[PDB]
Amino acid sequence: FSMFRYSNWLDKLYMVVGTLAAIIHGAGLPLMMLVFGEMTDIFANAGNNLEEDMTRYAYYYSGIGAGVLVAAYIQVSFWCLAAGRQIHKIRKQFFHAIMRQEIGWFDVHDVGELNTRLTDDVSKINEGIGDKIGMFFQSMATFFTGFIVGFTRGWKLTLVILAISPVLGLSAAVWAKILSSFTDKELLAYAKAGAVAEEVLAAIRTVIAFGGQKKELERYNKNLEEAKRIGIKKAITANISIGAAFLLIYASYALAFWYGTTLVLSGEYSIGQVLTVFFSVLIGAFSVGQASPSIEAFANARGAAYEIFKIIDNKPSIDSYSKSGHKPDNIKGNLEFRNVHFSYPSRKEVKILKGLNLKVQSGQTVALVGNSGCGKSTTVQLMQRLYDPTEGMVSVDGQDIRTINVRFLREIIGVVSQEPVLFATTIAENIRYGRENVTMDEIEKAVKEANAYDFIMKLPHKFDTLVGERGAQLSGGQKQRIAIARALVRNPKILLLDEATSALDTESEAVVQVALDKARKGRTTIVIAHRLSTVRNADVIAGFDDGVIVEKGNHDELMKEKGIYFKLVTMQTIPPVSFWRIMKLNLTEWPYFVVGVFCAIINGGLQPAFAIIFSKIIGVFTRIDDPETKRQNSNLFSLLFLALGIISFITFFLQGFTFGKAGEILTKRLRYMVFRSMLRQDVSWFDDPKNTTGALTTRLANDAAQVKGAIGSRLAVITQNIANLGTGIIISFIYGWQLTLLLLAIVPIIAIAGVVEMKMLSGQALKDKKELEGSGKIATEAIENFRTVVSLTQEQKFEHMYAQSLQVPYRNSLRKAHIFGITFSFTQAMMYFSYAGCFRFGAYLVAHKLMSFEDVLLVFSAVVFGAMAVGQVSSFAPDYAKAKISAAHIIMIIEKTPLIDSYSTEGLMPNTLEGNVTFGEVVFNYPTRPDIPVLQGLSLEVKKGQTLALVGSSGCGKSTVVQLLERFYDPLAGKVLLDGKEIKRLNVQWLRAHLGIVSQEPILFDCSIAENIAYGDNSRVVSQEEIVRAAKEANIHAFIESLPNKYSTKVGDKGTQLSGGQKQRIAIARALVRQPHILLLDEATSALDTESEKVVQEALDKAREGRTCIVIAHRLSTIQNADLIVVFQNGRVKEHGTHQQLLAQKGIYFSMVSVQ
Ligand SMILES: COc1ccc(CCN(C)CCC[C@](C#N)(c2ccc(OC)c(OC)c2)C(C)C)cc1OC
Ligand SMILES: Nc1ncnc2c1ncn2[C@@H]1O[C@H](COP(=O)(O)OP(=O)(O)OP(=O)(O)O)[C@@H](O)[C@H]1O
Ligand SMILES: Nc1ncnc2c1ncn2[C@@H]1O[C@H](COP(=O)(O)OP(=O)(O)OP(=O)(O)O)[C@@H](O)[C@H]1O
Ligand SMILES: [Mg+2]
Ligand SMILES: [Mg+2]
Repeated sequence: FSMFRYSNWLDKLYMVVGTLAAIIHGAGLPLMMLVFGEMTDIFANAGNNLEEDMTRYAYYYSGIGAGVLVAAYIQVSFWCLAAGRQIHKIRKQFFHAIMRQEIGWFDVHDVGELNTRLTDDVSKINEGIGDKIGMFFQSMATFFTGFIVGFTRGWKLTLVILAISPVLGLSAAVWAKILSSFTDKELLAYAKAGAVAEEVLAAIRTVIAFGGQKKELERYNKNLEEAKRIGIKKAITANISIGAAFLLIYASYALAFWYGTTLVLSGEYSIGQVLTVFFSVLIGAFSVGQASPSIEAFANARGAAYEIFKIIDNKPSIDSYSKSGHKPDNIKGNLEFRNVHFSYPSRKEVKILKGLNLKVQSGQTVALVGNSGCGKSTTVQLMQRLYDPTEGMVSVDGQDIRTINVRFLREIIGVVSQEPVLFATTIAENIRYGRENVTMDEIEKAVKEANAYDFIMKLPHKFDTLVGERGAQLSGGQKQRIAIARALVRNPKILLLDEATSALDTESEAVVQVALDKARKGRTTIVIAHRLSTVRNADVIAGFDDGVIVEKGNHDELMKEKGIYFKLVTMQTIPPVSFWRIMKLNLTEWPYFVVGVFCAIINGGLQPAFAIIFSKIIGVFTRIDDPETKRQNSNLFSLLFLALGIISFITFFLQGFTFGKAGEILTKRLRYMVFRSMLRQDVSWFDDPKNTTGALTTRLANDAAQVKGAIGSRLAVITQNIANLGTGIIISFIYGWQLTLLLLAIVPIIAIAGVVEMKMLSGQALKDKKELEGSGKIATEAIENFRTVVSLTQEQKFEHMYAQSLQVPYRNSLRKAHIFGITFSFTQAMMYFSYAGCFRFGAYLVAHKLMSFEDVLLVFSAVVFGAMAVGQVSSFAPDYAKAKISAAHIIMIIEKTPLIDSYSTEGLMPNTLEGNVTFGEVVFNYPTRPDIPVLQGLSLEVKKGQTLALVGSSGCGKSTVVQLLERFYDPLAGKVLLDGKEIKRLNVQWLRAHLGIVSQEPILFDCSIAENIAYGDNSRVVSQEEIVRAAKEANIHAFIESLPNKYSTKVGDKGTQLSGGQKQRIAIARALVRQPHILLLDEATSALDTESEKVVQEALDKAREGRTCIVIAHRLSTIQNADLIVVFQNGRVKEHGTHQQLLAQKGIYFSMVSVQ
């Protein structure tokens, strides 16, 4: 698919113009470098009126700069405009094709997947075809023209440098590869801690219940230590990579200078040729290096566009836009289904359509009946030509549906949905979606007919009341009535309705049926319902039989047939922070920083040195003296580069280690704190949806690289850049003030250029995303509702709406492209103009003997290359912004304290528990929904060694009394006391330990069963004999013994490797491990291996002595086996007493007992 662009041949011309502009820019840059070589050559010749020659050279520079400006502007602007046009056209085509797809197609592919496809794949195509291609062409042109210039102006020096450059390229690529490998290794290493934390957090309730936080913390600490080791290895790898790159480039500089000095000293081509060839070839090498991102982006776009086109290329089986069918004018009611054989393509194996015979005459209110899953609604669905008949015949008025206008057919048949979908627009908007030619008079008549006026009239702008998100504005009965009105507005020839009002309420069903069946003489009707009333009104009713109709007759005929109809009838009855505070790594890295900065400063001083040293290697030739001594002097500088490069390397190496450790240590310590901080938190905190277990895990994981960068990387980059630029500026001022001042006041233009470019890129991205979302609202609202859309045959109208929503931001995109192109062209031409002005001024000074030409080169190179290196390093280190906000979030979380400090040693800790509990007036309001109280201040009490049972209502806090008993919260109002001990005053540790809570679905860590059982008895060692005794008590010791490896078996995740009953028994045994004085069990019986469940319940009862057990269950006999029972009614204790007294009374307990 090398040619994946297919739109607007004129756009092809625009793209070719952009390509030519890219070639021009690429050729231009080394052309500027060659002109620099010539200027240097003339400057050196002047070592003996020069100003004129300098002015001529400056004129050449200005011409090339203007050419560069125009060429870069053309490149970026033309490519971006072409991309905008291409993306607009392809997005329109893609949405239209999606609308064209078949119902089966949309069913097969996930709707969310396709919506995300539209949202993201097109944008990725744009990004990979927008401008990066222009950059690729420009880089290729720069490489080729650099080589051409090097060859033209030199043969030997060019050859040596071209033979050297691949070494540097290979070294850089190899270092990148090893860095990526180390990245993968570090990810895999930390995955262990990640899994540990995920398991712990997923079991936060049980984790806090068993007080095993310490063990999990220790394991996480060990994993974190391993991950820190690997991360430090990665950091040293990356830093040594950068150092090796610096060493290679400086070695290239040194060898180039040595060879060039050898040549020029030999009377060969002058120094200017050396400078031009060296710089041009080096720039070519770096550009061919920079080429890669464009290729990567284009490959990603290749893949995405391949998928998109494959979606587009698929010609559908049914083409709603195709008008190759016959469109009769007068439609006479006559429906024929003959041996309709077919199935759901989703699972073609089944055959729901097992052939069907049915003939309906005109003006018949036919109806279908049958058991759920008999395909009664599938017949109607096929009636709309939503699917195709695998083997059979379907026709209306004696003509095959396939041989008729698909769009016309679908618009000549009206349908009603059991759960109608309504377009998220005004009531008038919804009616228009139903049909635009309503004239608003028949619309009002239909609105009146459907009996939907109260909801419409009450709402603001009665006839134009909008529908909120997902139809929350109107009522379900209102929604059904609106749907019926919309269907009727089309005045179809065949109505197909299912569950008119059989979803939630029947009150509006009477009016709905009255209005629907009222006007059906000229509109044949198919009705699917689930109530006897709707069945009775049927005129001709057909019963379904395995996708076949056996019973066919009226109500009386069906009743006399004694079919399934009669069977049913009888059965029918972002806080901020301070950089000073954030530097917590002081406690750790204080011995580290002093090293790194010292190294970093040296590196900051390394680059400016290269300037002055380089300057001297030029100055040595500019001097008229030029004796043989220079041959020695050149060496004195040449080898320096080599040594200099080593220095450049060496510091980084050291800098890698120290800082690599400094950050790495933090990654450990911070984690070891934050996770702990998370554990020392109340259950309510986790209850917040924001603190989602997965989200908390990710934050615990995806923050090391953020905080490390914010603390260390930011400081290192700031010190390095500051040292480098300050050294350069100060040295320049020492050796020059005029050119120094001009350059210092000119560089900020470049700084503004770069900053504005980045800011414009970010802002344009955000704005484009915003407008794209504005259009995607319409797109998704017209994709998630695809079935009802095709039923409405309004696809074209939604296509026009999306076309408008895209035309709105298309112009904005084009204008943004133009603006970005102009800004980029200015940024690129600024450097050329600055070189022109700086060298013109340098001549204007040296001619007046104000500054040595060597001094001019010194100042220029120092300042400009310092700016370049500073920008590069700044763009190298991790971003401060995201790192800063991540540090803020983690600081907020770690510093945040709980309302109940489980680690607080103070608290009433009586030696022994009395087994007395009294919960009175305890009002429970969950922090998730504090406006929805769950406990109504119920009243209850249990004595020592007393077994109580609950009769709470569904989702009324029946089990919450254990939850509150678990101390996972605090009583909002009222009181709960244990053995006359203040629950608030009771130490959280002691209370949590002394209670044997049993959860409704007790989770277990995926480790050895021995550890899982042992972990319950925290704060002490539980001998294997105690574990065996507990397992026998829970009736699990025998099962474990039969299991190979006994208690050492690696229990599968969530206990999957073991039977659910086995897992519950293991959890009960663990609970019994702590020999709890007061215990709680919640829905532990269910059915649960009814024999095994009964055995477990019997064992628990046998071990109920010497402990008070609070039991919540759905088994009648277990509740009766309790010592006492407490009823619940909206959080109110209706009654409390024994089984006999409770049953005798008229209380809900008797009815519940009679239920089973
Ligand atoms: C990266 O793109 C460019 C590269 C070079 C140039 C101009 C001429 N260069 C020979 C000097 C600048 C590049 C420079 C060197 N040498 C350099 C850049 C990046 C580096 O990190 C990989 C580096 O150290 C290895 C050195 C100097 C900053 C010290 C302009 C550029 O902008 C287009
Ligand atoms: N996308 C689907 N792919 C496969 N089977 C499906 C799909 N949607 C529904 N089904 C099932 O296929 C059968 C089609 O039944 P259909 O609804 O058309 O008729 P019905 O007699 O009114 O039954 P029901 O209303 O209980 O589904 C049902 O068993 C339904 O659950
Ligand atoms: N952390 C929480 N935040 C908000 N609501 C909660 C929370 N935990 C439970 N609930 C709600 O409290 C009720 C659960 O209480 P409880 O389990 O004691 O009653 P239940 O009758 O045994 O429950 P179920 O009918 O679910 O088996 C449900 O409404 C549940 O939505
Ligand atoms: Mg159905
Ligand atoms: Mg419950």
